[PDB]
Amino acid sequence: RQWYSFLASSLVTFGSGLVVIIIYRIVLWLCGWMTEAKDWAGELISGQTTTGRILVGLVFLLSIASLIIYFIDASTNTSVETCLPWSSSTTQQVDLAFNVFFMIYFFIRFVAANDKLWFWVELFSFVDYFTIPPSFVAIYLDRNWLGLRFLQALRLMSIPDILTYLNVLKTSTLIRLVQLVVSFVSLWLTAAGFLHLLENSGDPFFDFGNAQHLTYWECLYFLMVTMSTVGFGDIFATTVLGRTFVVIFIMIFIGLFASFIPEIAEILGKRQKYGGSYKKERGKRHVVVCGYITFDSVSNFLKDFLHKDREDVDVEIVFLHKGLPGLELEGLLKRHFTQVEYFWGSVMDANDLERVKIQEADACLVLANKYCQDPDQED
Amino acid sequence: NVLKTSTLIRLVQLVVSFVSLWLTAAGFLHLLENSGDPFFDFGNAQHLTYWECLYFLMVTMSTVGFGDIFATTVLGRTFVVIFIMIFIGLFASFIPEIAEILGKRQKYGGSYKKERGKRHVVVCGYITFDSVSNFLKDFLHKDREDVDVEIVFLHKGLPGLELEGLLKRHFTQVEYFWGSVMDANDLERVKIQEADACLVLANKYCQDPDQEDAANIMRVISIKNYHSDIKVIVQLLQYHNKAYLLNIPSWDWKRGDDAVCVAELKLGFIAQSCLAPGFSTLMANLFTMRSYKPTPEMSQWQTDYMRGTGMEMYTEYLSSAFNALTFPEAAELCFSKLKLLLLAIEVRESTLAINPGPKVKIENATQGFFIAESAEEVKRAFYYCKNCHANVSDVRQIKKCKC
Ligand SMILES: [K+]
Repeated sequence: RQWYSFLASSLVTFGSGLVVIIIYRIVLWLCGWMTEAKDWAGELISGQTTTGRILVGLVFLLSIASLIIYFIDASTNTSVETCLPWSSSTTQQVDLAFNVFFMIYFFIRFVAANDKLWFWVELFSFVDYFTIPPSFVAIYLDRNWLGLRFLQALRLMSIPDILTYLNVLKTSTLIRLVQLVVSFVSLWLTAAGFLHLLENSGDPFFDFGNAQHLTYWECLYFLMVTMSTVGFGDIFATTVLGRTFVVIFIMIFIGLFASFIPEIAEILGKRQKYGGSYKKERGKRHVVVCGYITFDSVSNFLKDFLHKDREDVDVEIVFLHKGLPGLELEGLLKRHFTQVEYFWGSVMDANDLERVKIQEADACLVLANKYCQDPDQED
Repeated sequence: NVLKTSTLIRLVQLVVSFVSLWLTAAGFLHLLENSGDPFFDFGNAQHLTYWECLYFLMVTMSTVGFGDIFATTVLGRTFVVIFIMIFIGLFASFIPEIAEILGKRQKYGGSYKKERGKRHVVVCGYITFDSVSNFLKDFLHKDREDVDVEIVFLHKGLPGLELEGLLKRHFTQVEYFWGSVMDANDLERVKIQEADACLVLANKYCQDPDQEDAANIMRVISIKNYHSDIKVIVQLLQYHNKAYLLNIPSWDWKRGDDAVCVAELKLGFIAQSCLAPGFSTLMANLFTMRSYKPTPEMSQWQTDYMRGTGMEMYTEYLSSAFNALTFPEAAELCFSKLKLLLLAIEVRESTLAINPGPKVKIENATQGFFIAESAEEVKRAFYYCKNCHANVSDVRQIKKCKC
């Protein structure tokens, strides 16, 4: 019915701002407090001031809140355009409040930006043009359009920066993890929104006659079923715009999914198994063992050390070495689990010595790699 | 001759060969299904559009395989079998190779933009999260004066993730660029003619410090060749290398150029300890920014020692109230009234003098050298007034005098 008025609000706001920048650039080409404002705004969005850390916390929360409002509106609706007076639609009211906050944040970024022209073409500036002006048209008429609002899922891509500005991503692997997860999820969610718009709206060059009423969730499922190349065909696109989007999506997202899953599996596979600390039993003796620890040296040692013809002395053996134990050693450790323990670490670190409670060990044994390339270096 | 570059040649061969093969294969399948099987007298046929075939071949190249569309002529199905065997290898090699080529572009290209009258310092050589954090922790230290200098890193590598985080945290005043000071275009990119100074950093842990110092000499040669009047400060891992850069035609320590020879300094510091046992620790603490930060588990000697570490050396102009005192009275006055340890002065050419004897008068606008807990402390020596402040026993009250 009237959806093009919502779309036009984003285009006139984009275009008029771009024209104002271009004529100003040309006037200044043909022919202080500005810098103080830029620096202050820069410090603010960087979370360098405490009010900046507050603003960053609000950008983080209100992105998620807006996205949930989009999921609600996308889930509990039929036609993409929908007639409804604004005073009755509670989600459309809190959506306006969030769009006002994001408009203020957009101008704060604009002040902070070093080039205004490139800033007017940065991805989040498009998210803002395609969301805030439509949210005002949604007051000026007794109706709404579930149009480009799905682009709110891209605001999640700010989260790794926020969790850097709030200095909580302290470690390189954890930084890489949160970039991977958030970029993958935000791309998957936004792509599902775009396909949901295309199929429910139908082909414009067939006067919207060719259309298909998917839920957002069916699109979200279907994009996972295609990213993975599983391809059931229980759900499939049938608008020409839908099918052309699926072709583009396949070319892009197979590379994403097929690189993302292994890199997540490597990162979640990296955690050390034999962490933790030894627990001291009541009056029971233990001997710490370190240096060249291997299935060979440990079996040669334990065969004599735990030999059945010794007296029944209740000493526990506590290995301490930097490596992950090899499978033959893991078997040997499980066979002797009652009285033998292993820990990742080195006797060169006072924390690892505390982990094995070496102050309360009966003795410590240091073993040499007899077959090393330089016995002076090994000693 | 427009494909001027090997990667761009490879890109256009990949894209065009893939697209032309995909389009022509879609045409062949479109012919087969719409024509039907000839050995069934064309009775078995299926009216696909070209676009449905084009879509269906992408859905099969990718192995997605919906089965919303599928071939049903025997010639169609046999063509789909051949197409699968051929084009899975094409698609599965094409997509990664495009992703590598489009992934190759340099992030930190472009050029620094000079703000109105704002100072910047170019930094180059061994740039890493370690060396940059060790540097910036002292260089941007909160206990320094609020000086608006911007730091502009210039190095060949892409920055590691920890460094990208550090650069984003300091985004307001720290910048990074891909390049090398060995190239006059990169020196222009960072506008080094208009930089306040340039710092050259050494990899202290390199496999040959003679080779690392040779590389750093080159740099200084390249920087000075591009513009002679840049203040250059260079780190040297060896003393014997210094003599080479002393021979550079526009190297000028009277102009403020300098070499931080860590070997010369190290051995000087520990040699003074042979004259006065703990002096290397006394002196090393004066030359690093360090805040005093007690915690109640510290022993007496630790709380004392750490108060000592809370010092740095600072420089400030003496107020006119010091004029024509001897250095002895100026030191007595600083210590007793201002709670400042004056130890040396700039004497008019002009030269530094340490603890100079009674014969040396203080003169107007003498720079003094002080030990103190902050730059905020030494200010008292600039504001002091021999009428207006002479009995201000609450020393923190000293400010701009009426007298
Ligand atoms: K499949």
